[PDB]
Amino acid sequence: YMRFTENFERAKKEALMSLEIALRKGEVDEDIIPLLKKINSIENYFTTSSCSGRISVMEMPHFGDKVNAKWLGKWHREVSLYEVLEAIKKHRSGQLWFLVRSPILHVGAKTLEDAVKLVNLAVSCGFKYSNIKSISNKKLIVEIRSTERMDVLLGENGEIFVGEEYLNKIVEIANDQMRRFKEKLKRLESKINALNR
Amino acid sequence: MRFTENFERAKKEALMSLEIALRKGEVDEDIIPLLKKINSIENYFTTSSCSGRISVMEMPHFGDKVNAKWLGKWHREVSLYEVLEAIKKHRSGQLWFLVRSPILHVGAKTLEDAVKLVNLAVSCGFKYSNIKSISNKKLIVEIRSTERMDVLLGENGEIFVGEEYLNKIVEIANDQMRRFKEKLKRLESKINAL
Repeated sequence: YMRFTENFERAKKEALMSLEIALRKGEVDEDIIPLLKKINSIENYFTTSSCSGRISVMEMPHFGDKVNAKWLGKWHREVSLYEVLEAIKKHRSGQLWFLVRSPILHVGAKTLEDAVKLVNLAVSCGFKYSNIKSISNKKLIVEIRSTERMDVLLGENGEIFVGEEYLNKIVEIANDQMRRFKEKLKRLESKINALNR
Repeated sequence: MRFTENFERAKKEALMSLEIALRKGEVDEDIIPLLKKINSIENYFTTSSCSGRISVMEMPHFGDKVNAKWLGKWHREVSLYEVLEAIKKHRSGQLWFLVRSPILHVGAKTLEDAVKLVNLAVSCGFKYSNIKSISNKKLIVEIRSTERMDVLLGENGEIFVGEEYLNKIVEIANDQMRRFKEKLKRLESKINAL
């Protein structure tokens, strides 16, 4: 027996209300709202801030409003070439990166047993980077994440090293990854029901 | 419990493998002292690990590990010369320049030891550290950093990147590799008994 188990009841209550506020404010990635509700509908789990896949364009270390990272564009869906080019034109200082980030789910678990089952289920659904992120006397957080990450260096200090055709290939590749996130995210949602009891 | 009761023997099996791997020169001599240091702590033991790597490889498609092939692979800062030489071997498929962070796998006696190592690794700069798995035989902690890079260099024999661009890619890649070696040393020095 352990403290996070003792505190699970209180933790889920807090986490749920926190989620209701987020839903009421339309600040929860739409693609995962059902999935999140299904997970919370299971007795031994609850969700904390999560998010769906996303493509982005950002410069770092930015040189402006005293902020290390500045995002020139953010998309939670497949992107079109000209949208990305428009973001890129805004580049001024630091290194310019085109990123692809996998969807990420944080799930509180009632016991170690619950945590391990969620992890194996997540892995078998294609999310190979799922694991147990942290254990305190308050909660046990499980992290569900996939592997199709991308970190493309496209320029530095205002100078764009690539042209339109090259960037075109990159975009295609990023979309291929996004579509894969969605499918792995569909498999996970269909198998999540069995996890109940 | 299960892994706790089995810890004593699981460490022995691990030390044997580590021992073999060392005489066969399979472990990155980069992190050998760090591995020995971790194993010197009673409640921990190491399993397959790497000190981070820079790679020039070709694959049919991005993320295709089953068919990816190395033209150049290094676990230390590289020179533009080396990278160019690996590039010149490109024939087919897509050519990718990659940077991946170190990955350490460490077994732990109790859940409590795992959390301490996870928290220690995180303060040392390994943000993606976590408990990879808990089973009957062992509890594995994964220490890893967030930094990486993926750059398409060319395809089917045609090279896309110019010299200025390659110049930067290498410079940036070396900055990340330097950070990996620094974080690993930081972690190594933080490994105190209690």
